[PDB]
Amino acid sequence: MAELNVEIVAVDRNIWSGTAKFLFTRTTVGEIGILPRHIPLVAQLVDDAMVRVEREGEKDLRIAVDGGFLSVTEEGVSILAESAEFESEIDEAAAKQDSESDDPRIAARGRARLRAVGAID
Repeated sequence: MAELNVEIVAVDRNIWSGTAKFLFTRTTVGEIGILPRHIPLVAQLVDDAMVRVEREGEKDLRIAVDGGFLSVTEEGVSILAESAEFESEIDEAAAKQDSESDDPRIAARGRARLRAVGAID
């Protein structure tokens, strides 16, 4: 039971920065879950959006990053994404445009976005 400060930086500006319980992202190593009180580490994303929760089995910050740098630190995790997006940009509208797969990043992120939106199953 502990809160870990997290921050997500975009290409033109910042997305969100505060405190969260844990998050589930994907890097070169694959799916990774950052839990409270954990050693720091760096890893590059795979353009598969970003899923972070500010609480255990409750909060669910819907984020969609594309090819960024993940830096987990106790001082306040940092995620420099090239094209991040808030949960507000997770509506079926965006899920459709991206679903079309009109790009390499949009395609991979498209499937990742749909899943987070509750597409699968």
